[PDB]
Amino acid sequence: TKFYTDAVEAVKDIPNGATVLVGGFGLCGIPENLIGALLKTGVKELTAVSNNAGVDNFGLGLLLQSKQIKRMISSYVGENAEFERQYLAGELEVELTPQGTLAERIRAGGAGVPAFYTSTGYGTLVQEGGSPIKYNKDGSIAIASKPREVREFNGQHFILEEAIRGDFALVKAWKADQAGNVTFRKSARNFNLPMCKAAETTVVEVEEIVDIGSFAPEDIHIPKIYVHRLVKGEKYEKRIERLSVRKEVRERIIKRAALEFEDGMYANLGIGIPLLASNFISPNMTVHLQSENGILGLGPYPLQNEVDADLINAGKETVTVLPGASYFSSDESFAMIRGGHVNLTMLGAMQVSKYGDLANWMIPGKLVKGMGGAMDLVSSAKTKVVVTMEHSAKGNAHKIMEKCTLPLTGKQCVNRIITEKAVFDVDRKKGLTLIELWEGLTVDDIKKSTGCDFAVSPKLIPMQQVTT
Amino acid sequence: TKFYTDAVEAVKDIPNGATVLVGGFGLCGIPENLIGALLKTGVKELTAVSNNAGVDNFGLGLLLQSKQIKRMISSYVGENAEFERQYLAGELEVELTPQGTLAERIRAGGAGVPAFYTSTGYGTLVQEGGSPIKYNKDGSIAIASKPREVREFNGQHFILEEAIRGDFALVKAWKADQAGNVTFRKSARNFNLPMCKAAETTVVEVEEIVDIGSFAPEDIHIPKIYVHRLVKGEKYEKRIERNVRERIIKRAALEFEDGMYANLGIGIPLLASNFISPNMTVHLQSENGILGLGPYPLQNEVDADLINAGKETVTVLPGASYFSSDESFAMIRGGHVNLTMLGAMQVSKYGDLANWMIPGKLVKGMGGAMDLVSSAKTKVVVTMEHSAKGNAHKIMEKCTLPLTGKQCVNRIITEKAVFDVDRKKGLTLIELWEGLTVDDIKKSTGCDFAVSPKLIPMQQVTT
Amino acid sequence: TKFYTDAVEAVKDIPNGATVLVGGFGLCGIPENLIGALLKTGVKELTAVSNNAGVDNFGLGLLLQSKQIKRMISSYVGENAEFERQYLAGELEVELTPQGTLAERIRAGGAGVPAFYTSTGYGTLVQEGGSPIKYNKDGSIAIASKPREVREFNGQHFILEEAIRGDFALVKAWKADQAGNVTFRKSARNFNLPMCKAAETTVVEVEEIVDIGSFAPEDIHIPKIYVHRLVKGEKYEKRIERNVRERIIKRAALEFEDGMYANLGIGIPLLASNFISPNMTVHLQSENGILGLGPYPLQNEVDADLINAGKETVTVLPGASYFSSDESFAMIRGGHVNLTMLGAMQVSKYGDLANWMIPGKLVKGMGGAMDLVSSAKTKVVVTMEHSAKGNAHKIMEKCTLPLTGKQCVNRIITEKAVFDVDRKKGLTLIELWEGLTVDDIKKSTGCDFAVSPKLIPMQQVTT
Amino acid sequence: TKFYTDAVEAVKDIPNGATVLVGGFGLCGIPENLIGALLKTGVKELTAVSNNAGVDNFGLGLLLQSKQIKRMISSYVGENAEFERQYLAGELEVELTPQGTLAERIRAGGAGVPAFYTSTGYGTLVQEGGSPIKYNKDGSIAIASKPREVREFNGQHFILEEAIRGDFALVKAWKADQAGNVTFRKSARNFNLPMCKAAETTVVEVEEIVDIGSFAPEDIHIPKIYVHRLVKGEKYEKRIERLSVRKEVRERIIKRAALEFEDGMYANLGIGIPLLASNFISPNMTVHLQSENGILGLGPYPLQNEVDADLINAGKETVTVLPGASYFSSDESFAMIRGGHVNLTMLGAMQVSKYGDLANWMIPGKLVKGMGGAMDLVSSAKTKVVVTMEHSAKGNAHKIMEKCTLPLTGKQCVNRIITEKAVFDVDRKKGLTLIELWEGLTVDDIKKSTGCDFAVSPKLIPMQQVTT
Ligand SMILES: [K+]
Ligand SMILES: [K+]
Ligand SMILES: [K+]
Ligand SMILES: [K+]
Ligand SMILES: [K+]
Ligand SMILES: [K+]
Ligand SMILES: [K+]
Ligand SMILES: [K+]
Repeated sequence: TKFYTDAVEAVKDIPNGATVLVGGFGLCGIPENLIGALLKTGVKELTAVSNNAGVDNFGLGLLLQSKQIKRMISSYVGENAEFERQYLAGELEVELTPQGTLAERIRAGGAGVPAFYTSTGYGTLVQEGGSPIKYNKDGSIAIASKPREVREFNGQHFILEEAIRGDFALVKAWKADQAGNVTFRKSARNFNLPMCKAAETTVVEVEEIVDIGSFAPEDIHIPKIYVHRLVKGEKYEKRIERLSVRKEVRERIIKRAALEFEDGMYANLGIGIPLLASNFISPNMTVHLQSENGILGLGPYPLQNEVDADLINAGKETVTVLPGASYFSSDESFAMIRGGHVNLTMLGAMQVSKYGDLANWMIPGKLVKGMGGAMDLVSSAKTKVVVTMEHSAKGNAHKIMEKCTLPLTGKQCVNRIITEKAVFDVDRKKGLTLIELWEGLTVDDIKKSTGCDFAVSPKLIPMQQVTT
Repeated sequence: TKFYTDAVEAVKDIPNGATVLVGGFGLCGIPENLIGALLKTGVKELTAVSNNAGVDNFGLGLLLQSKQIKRMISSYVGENAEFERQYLAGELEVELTPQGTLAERIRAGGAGVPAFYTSTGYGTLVQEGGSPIKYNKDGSIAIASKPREVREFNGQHFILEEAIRGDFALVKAWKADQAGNVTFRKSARNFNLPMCKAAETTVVEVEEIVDIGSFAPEDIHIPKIYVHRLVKGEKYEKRIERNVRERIIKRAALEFEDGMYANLGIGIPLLASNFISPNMTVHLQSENGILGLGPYPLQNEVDADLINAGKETVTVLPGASYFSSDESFAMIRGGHVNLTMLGAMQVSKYGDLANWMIPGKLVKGMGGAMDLVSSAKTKVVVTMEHSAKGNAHKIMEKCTLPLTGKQCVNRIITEKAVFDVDRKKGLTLIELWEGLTVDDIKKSTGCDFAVSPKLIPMQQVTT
Repeated sequence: TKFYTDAVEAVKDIPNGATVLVGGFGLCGIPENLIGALLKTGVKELTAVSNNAGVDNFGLGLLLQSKQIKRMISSYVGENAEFERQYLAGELEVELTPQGTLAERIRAGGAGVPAFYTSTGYGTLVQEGGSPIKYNKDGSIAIASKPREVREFNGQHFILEEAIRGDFALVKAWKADQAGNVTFRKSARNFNLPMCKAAETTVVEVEEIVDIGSFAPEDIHIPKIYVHRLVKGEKYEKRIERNVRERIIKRAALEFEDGMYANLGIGIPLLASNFISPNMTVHLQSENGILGLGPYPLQNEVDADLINAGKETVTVLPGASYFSSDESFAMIRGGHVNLTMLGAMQVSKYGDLANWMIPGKLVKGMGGAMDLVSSAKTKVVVTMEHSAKGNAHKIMEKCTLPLTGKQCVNRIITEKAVFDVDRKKGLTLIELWEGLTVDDIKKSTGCDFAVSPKLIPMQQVTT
Repeated sequence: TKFYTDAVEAVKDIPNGATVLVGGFGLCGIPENLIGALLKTGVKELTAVSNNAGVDNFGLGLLLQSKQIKRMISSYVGENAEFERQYLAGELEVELTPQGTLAERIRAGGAGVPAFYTSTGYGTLVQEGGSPIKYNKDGSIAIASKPREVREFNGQHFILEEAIRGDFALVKAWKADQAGNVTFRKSARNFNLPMCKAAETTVVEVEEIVDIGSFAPEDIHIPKIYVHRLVKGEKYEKRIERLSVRKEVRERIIKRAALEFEDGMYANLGIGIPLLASNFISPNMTVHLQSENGILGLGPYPLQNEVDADLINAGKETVTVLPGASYFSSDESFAMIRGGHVNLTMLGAMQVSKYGDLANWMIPGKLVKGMGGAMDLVSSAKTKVVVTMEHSAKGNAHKIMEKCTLPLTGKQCVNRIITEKAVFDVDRKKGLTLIELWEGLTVDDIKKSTGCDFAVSPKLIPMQQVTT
């Protein structure tokens, strides 16, 4: 490891057009100083592999404002209006990439694996091609993503994804010892860790440089072999994007969703209703929440004094962890998710099809912020996928239908749908089975609000509500 | 995580014929209590996915002694007499898999990746198939290994390897907290960590159970989500398993550069590290999961959890790190090690290497050799006596012995010559031992070679 | 073979949604009676595997008019207005497949081969997938084509293509004997022959039923084992469907050599053959299954069974031969044609070729173009106007239009220059039109090129 | 096409070590003159791709006698003792290659297909590797064949086979016109036709050169484009290897096998019992016999005056064809066979396993003549495979057993077994079902003579015998 006292010296040789991996999940674990140094070098036309787009004037957003980015390879790019502006205007290319796939392709790029198979994205625009990479002024697609090959292994379809390697990686870490070994703090690890292994030149900025021997050898997150350039960050804002702090019909969906929890369960809860449901978990029930940004053991929102920019949930809100929690990298988080280790994935949806296809990441020409980890979260047949959503849309437009009309997040991946009117079990071959019916409504009422048929359980019961 | 007080209770339901992942590298990080428990359950016909075969009466060797293993899927199986006997007798199936490949296949198995590509094994028997997995009584072949598909990416050939999942994993770890999070000690991590993620039921034995909160969350090596069953092991044995050449060693010693990351094979390469100048910093990587190897320990510092890839007890230097086997081989396959220096039986004109299989009915396996030479980015230097016993050539047009890799060697150092190797141009003699002539080299080399116009007498480290 | 007297009876059991192979190239060798019978049965939602789309109200076009086709799997679909309308409107699925690939996939489908490799389509949209198979009402894409795997053999890239089998095949043939052996006439053989082997139920319509023994056993093109149902067609329409440039033609004419086998594309290459010396023997291969193309026929010699690849009625010369489409493309893919000369929209520096798709929502298909340039052994010469309308470059660093093949062009002849193309070195200007200078060429060429030290004024055939 | 008046001039440039495709099936369609010319050139160390080994001093055998062949790629090499001598002595390398695979690999080598999949050989030493290519003096294996990759398509396993191309092809044909177009006579076509397309230089010898226009364009078997060198053969012996001519317990198996025929059936009958069974076909029943050397419509053995060396069956016996017969090449014959167009394949076997594995091509260190087309003939799930064999071996050693002990011809490919004691239907999952029992024997008698269990049909009947 070569140590630098000036961030600009560490990045002055990045060529225009370089592919640069940039660490961070939201504004958590972003290489603020290295990004600031790129602003000064003015290097242009970068292909930035960055999970997110920071926010308008922060993180990658700074490089978007300066128009230094030609293309982004990212999983979720919401909360950055300049990003959206450039994207929709055709000034910026964006490959929306499933978060787990992004993490695993980056890992592959550091691990000598040129390609690998994953079921994430199978049956979606990622596999099929046609995801917009570049738009035309008029909202038409100028460059569309290319299809990924599909191959069946063990009776299931997977798509072939290729390694991502960068010319440089700009990585944020917590401490480096004097030998260049590096550790990451809490959830700020995320993509920084695998990105440190996947670029010709890795540049790491750290908050503190400590003596060699400061780390237990077993607990060096990133061995020095991967750290080519190291700079101590001149300053850190650690901007908190979303401050969530606890004190000291939708409710119907939430209270029924809360009954999906079981003791000892590992769950990943999407923003909104699913997460709100966790609030009703029995104190006598232990549920471990997994956060795809690399945390196992999410706790409640922080009391004001527990707020920590390095600890946020997947919805980018400041959070806390419970005793016995663990942090891990993004590639590990998605290995955990794709490998079906999480027992329950509960998320909102725009549409669900009769056999369980899910649409919850894109509305053509309206909502184009990426799928985040959604495609990975529903990719495992081992993980129960529960969709929680209002039964119908605007004009009582159907949301549960024969076939989704919006881009799919996954095919035949939903196992249960909970709405304010019904709970349906979903079978990928037999379809829907109404198993709970809100009191007051009739099976015929559900028929009227559902765009496909469904079997009625012979043991159909009144819809349950958590008692807490 | 479900805690158990009796190891047998934790493994009593393993089915006969189950595929069981068993952690450990050599005798380092082996689940000795879980293995002892299988001896009690008597489960049979196991397909043991285990990097090595323990030793005769220890580690996996206990299950071979009790004939509870039908097949081993391993990378190196030396140092086990009963294993040899059963394999030669046709009583045991042995499927050799490169060590990095084994690690990555297991990791894939817990990561939702059914298959992936690797350079490791391309151009060898791993890709070709055909290795004797099982013999019949008459010594004929009963089962041969299967080939792997080949596909090119960015100009290079890779082979497709598939995920390994087991029905069970028997994992050894250091500590578990009361929530079931687990950590591994020193180099005992190796395969235990990825194996914990790749089986339907993971059973972990630990040396100590600690309070929740004992670990920094950042430093939990295996989060509890992967730990299904946990037992504190009842007994831990801490078993410890363990001039021509001089000229080669002293020339090999000159391959080191300051700040270099190197992986040195057993034998001459490792001996060469003894000549590194105290003024030069070289970080030695060990494929079983260590970066920063130091000298052998004084006897009172021997630590069963810290061995090098040759299973020798070792020490580490300041700033060393430990990591799992899948990470170690991601490090190696990714070209992060600058120099891989190893011995060889033969090297071909364009750099094919044969260094893992001496013909004979017995197999020991390739260990990490195929991975170590798999990257175009890592300089591979072979250090070997120039010619074989009898004087047959070791450097030739094409190897006749099983390949470890194709066009993977960049330099050959013998006691007679140093050759640079180029996969397209072949050999260039760049150094020549005093007293020998280019013609002497020609006579003892089985292929042509260019003579560098800057050919110098062979160098020798001053240390 | 079961004989039928009513075509409807022979096809009444085709299931809705069936995949039906339909013979014919253009209107040559189409099962017009079987198609007329499907109009009567009303079977719907067919996946028609048909090289072409007939014309508006004939051949496959009848089934498009009646909306009985859900998807076409074809290689070229021009000259059909209703096809265009349905495709653009999103009422029809169109899956373009290279013509040689279509033939080989069908042959595989009857030969027990589930998949095989071909150079054809490597590096194009065929390999990449992404072509619009079906549009939605708003003009957005409903279905896109799937990619094909790529694998290297002996240094070259190929793609994996899978067998095509149908539930039924509607085959047109010339004669059947009373045993059900069948023969095909002239170029009407094309896809009929392999399609007869690739469906669960083959239905063949013939022009004449002859006595057993009418054929020499050696000369039965399709043995009866492949003919499940046979009907004599009731009606056969014998429908017949059908200076800058001069300088290019006269220079292209100089690419011919005595004894050469060439395949000449529609347009300039074919026109160049008019300048072949009566003293030179050139055998023109037609991809629809002919070797030995002759001049266009006088009107009273027009024969609906004999057309060239551009669907022009043609004649053949003495010693000509006919063969099926799978054989024709085995001939082409195998490099047996010495010269393939065709037009192009763009050619890249190292010889990538774009010549089959003009962007626009409409698709016509690649026909046999991708196969024709698929062999390293066949010399591929592009004859094209040097620059595009507007003066944009046609020869450039990289094509911007869809590729027909990568690094497949060996020579480019324009009205300004002749370039040799090498896939590694790029372009070499070897001939230069009178009055133009190397700088004029540089200004109208989008990439650099070497200038041959033997550059001569551009040659022109004397004929 | 370049015409030569001297065969030696046509082949004088074949280099030592060349791979030479040599046409012919048995002594039918062999390039006698070109082989004679190679004897004079003395070219050595050839890799001869030749379906068979001719006979001791004829066909390829001439080149084996002269020791000009280093390796043979062949499907059946019986009837040549010098061949066997060299093979067993380690003086000759031999890749035993399934006949259909050989034909299809040669076709691929001429058709631009580098590799393709086939189920022929799946589950055998061809797929697994280990077929002896070169022996050691002591009968041990010195060079073993390498495995072929396996891949599943549409629920079935196939193995990847690569194209075969030669430096030269020595092809025998019937006539050539003056332009070089070529035709083949009767069954002498076989491998000559595809071999003509799969070599850098094709050399064809013909019996007669005729005028251009002699052939109907539609009936040119091999267009001139494939014929690089053409010589009119100086002389032709057309040696008949096996003269079979008709005049003017085993019988039990034969008479029961004869009941497997159905009207309109296409069948391929192996040598011995199956072929003898065809003799009992009802004159009122039309059965089309397919010959894998390229004939459809086999008839009886020839009357003496009908004997024709160009027309032999797969067992190399002189034969006749019935009206409406057709001839075709070896690659087409095996496309017909592998594509399941033949309805019934009936052949002898050494062993059959409980689930239908068949062993009928090799006895290690005893019978090593190759599989001929056996592996292809049982490769199609569409073709009914009926094994006809004596129930038990020598010491009442079992032939029908749990698992074959001899090298397999195919796995789970047999559908019915007919012996002199029983008829078993075979199901690849449920095993054997005794459906006919010879009178006099009891189910227990069968149990004693069968090495595996079997269900007894509830409708078990006395074994039938054809009444003719
Ligand atoms: K699921
Ligand atoms: K799914
Ligand atoms: K290297
Ligand atoms: K290599
Ligand atoms: K070419
Ligand atoms: K090419
Ligand atoms: K069968
Ligand atoms: K089978």
